[PDB]
Amino acid sequence: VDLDGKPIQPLTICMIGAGGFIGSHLCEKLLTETPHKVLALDVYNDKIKHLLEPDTVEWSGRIQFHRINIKHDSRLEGLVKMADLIINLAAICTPADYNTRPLDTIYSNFIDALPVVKYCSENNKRLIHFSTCEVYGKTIGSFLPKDHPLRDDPAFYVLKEDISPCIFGSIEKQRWSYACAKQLIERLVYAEGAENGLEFTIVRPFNWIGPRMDFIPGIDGPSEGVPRVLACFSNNLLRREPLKLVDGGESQRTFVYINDAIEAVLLMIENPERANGHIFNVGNPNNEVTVRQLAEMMTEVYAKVSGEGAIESPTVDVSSKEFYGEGYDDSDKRIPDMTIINRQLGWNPKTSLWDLLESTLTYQHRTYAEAVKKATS
Amino acid sequence: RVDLDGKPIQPLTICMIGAGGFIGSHLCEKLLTETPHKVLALDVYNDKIKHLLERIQFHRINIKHDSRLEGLVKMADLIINLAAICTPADYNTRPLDTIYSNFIDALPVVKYCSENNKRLIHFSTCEVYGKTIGSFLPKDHPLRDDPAFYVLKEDISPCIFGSIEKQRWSYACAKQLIERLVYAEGAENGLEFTIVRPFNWIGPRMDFIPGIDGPSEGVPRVLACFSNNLLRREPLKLVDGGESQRTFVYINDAIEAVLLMIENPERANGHIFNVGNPNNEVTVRQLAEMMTEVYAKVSGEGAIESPTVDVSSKEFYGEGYDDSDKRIPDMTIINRQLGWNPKTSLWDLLESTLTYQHRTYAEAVKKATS
Ligand SMILES: NC(=O)c1ccc[n+]([C@@H]2O[C@H](COP(=O)([O-])OP(=O)(O)OC[C@H]3O[C@@H](n4cnc5c(N)ncnc54)[C@H](O)[C@@H]3O)[C@@H](O)[C@H]2O)c1
Ligand SMILES: NC(=O)c1ccc[n+]([C@@H]2O[C@H](COP(=O)([O-])OP(=O)(O)OC[C@H]3O[C@@H](n4cnc5c(N)ncnc54)[C@H](O)[C@@H]3O)[C@@H](O)[C@H]2O)c1
Ligand SMILES: O=c1ccn([C@@H]2O[C@H](COP(=O)(O)OP(=O)(O)O)[C@@H](O)[C@H]2O)c(=O)[nH]1
Ligand SMILES: O=c1ccn([C@@H]2O[C@H](COP(=O)(O)OP(=O)(O)O)[C@@H](O)[C@H]2O)c(=O)[nH]1
Repeated sequence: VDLDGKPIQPLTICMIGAGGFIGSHLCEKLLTETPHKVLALDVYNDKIKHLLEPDTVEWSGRIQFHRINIKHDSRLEGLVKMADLIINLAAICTPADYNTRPLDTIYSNFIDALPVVKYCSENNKRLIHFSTCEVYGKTIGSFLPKDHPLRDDPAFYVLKEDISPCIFGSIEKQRWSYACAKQLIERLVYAEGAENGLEFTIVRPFNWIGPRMDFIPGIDGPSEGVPRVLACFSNNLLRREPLKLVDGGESQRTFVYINDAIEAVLLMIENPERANGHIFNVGNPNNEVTVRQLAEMMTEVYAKVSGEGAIESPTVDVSSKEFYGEGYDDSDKRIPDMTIINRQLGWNPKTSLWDLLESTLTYQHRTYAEAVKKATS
Repeated sequence: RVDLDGKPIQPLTICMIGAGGFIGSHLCEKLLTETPHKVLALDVYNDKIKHLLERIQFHRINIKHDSRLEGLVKMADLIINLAAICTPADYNTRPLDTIYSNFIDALPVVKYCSENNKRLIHFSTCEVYGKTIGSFLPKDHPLRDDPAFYVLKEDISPCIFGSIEKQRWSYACAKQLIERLVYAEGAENGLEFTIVRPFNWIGPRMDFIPGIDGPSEGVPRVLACFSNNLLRREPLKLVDGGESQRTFVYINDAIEAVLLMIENPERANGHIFNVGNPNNEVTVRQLAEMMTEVYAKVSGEGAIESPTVDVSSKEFYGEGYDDSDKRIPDMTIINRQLGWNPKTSLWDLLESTLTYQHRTYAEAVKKATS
């Protein structure tokens, strides 16, 4: 039974990018805590392999992998026509290659999604599209003088979905490739909801953290690769290397536990009358830190989880020219406004930053530690 | 005879897309009368260039779906893409068509220019900057007087748009993405390009007068809207009291800019350029007053009892309207690469433009009046 009070309709769900970080955890909750059927579309199924026929016949009947690449595949429209609800996670979303592969980024996050939107509207399906907190980009407050008191007024940093602005860098700041593409797909989805009647929901994750996020380089991902900060610092800790802090890690972020976030998504799935229409910030405003702090906190927790104590200097600064490359820029302080998601679905993140890091770093140590010891010799 | 870098001007075949538009039409007049270049005029409609079909070649083509485009591109040395829905009126009313127009439909053009090693001049907009960071500081806060917060420099000022529900930014966001893509294509592969950001170009064949040149219920850009208001002696509708600001440049001044870009690829390839006239700033109220004054001069007849009136943007534009508040173009970059500056005054350009408007539309609107 749902939030409205009505009983829960069971449904076939087409999940695109379902073998990803978010996808994989989403399948865990749908399978274990709901009646719904999942159609898992992705190019790779590595992260959901524990849930499939090869590994177990415990769920089969309610999940079905389909190796598909949505750039060119006729089978997609049928697969959509198969389900009642489409969830589109499929997207290049590591900042590393917003400024290095800008074309592939734009094509991934805007162009390749268009068909998905076409089919949902044509065949009268419901769509949940995953955008990003990067759509807000920078805070208004960031342009006031250093230590100007207006910075303290939440007016200038809290990111409300119905009224805060989308602020990006100039064009030459190619990192915004990603954000601009996400912005346009949102305007299009919203437009399609307006010009025709598309039932939709848009999700703006603020830095979701957990097991299975991205990859450790030189183990289950390219040696030359560069993931998102969780994975980057995870790698740094496992190899007993200091944590590289980009331009002194003074930007701020708010991390939410992956499990907390998935609860949110589920509520959206099961309450379409309160989610259709809306755009939703999913983040945990209470777990704010600078990147320096994330680093310190992670080394502390790691030392707890690992046994071993910390390094002489456990971090070090590095320029974004050195780290990210040429056209890097950065959001400075993401603080998600909760009013809309809180009013519509009653959601709140239960989990602490420290708690979530303990959890996540234990998974990381359990998984990667022997492997990284064997790849040092 | 000669470019800025001193070299001679080799003649060129120019593929002009959206060539029968406002800007296109004036661009053709200039290329024809003042340069050796050959023009291929692609548009669906040729009304505004029909006077020039007595070195130019119309091709009734719709770039959404048309195979002959790639050959037409492969024909020329330089492509200029003006083709774009660009009246604010239907950013919030036809958002899908806007996005498809300003982003999706342009992609092929970009494909062909990069594949076949042609040079591209893409027309974006000052709307890409959107709102001024100054606009978010408190009413009458002094930091608003610091140019730091309103001058729009192309290499560093930010793109600030409204939230998603403010559907007017459909247009701006699409233009933003096409710019990032063009620039990306210039980076990931070697595309020779230039991007143009017009700040409110004003002149003769801009848009249409409703009930004469176009639909009666239609809604163009402010020049045409007020032109109609004056011609019919109605008051000028001021949207939420017309307190937003703009900077108008004379169409003739602007075309000179474009020409320099055409003939100096050495200085224009790579760059993005503000083309506007920072000296001709006014609020919309002021544009209205100034236009009624000039009109009275040009027409003979004097003004009316109340020559303007306020109207809400709910009433005027519809549901998801929002607005840029203060466009002031920077110009360091254009001024230092092409040496361009707008000669022409606002008053002067309005005198000129309103005389053209009166000459053209006044007997036609007297006929249709009765
Ligand atoms: N994790 C976060 O903190 C975070 C933050 C902001 C936004 N997001 C957004 O959430 C969504 C999911 O991100 P994630 O964390 O699961 O990343 P992820 O990369 O783990 O998930 C994306 C999955 O989509 C798949 N995919 C990409 N292109 C594809 C194609 N053509 N065909 C089939 N599959 C394809 C990938 O193979 C991958 O498994 C993205 O849209 C992202 O923009 C995530
Ligand atoms: N007029 C201004 O002051 C101003 C301000 C900012 C930006 N711009 C930009 O400059 C460019 C031109 O502006 P304009 O005032 O000439 O607009 P316009 O509408 O007068 O000209 C655009 C032309 O492109 C044509 N076109 C549209 N779709 C087409 C298609 N599928 N195939 C062929 N032709 C098509 C139109 O029919 C029209 O003739 C646009 O890209 C606009 O965004 C202009
Ligand atoms: O090894 C790293 C990885 C990331 N960052 C920074 O930490 C923040 C989080 O970046 P991430 O790549 O996780 O994505 P973002 O939040 O920028 O979308 C950003 O300010 C990055 O510049 C860092 O200093 N070192
Ligand atoms: O009849 C009109 C037409 C336009 N405007 C306003 O004048 C400005 C210019 O709008 P336009 O459509 O010319 O182009 P924009 O600068 O909005 O791209 C905007 O503030 C409009 O809201 C107005 O008050 N009355």
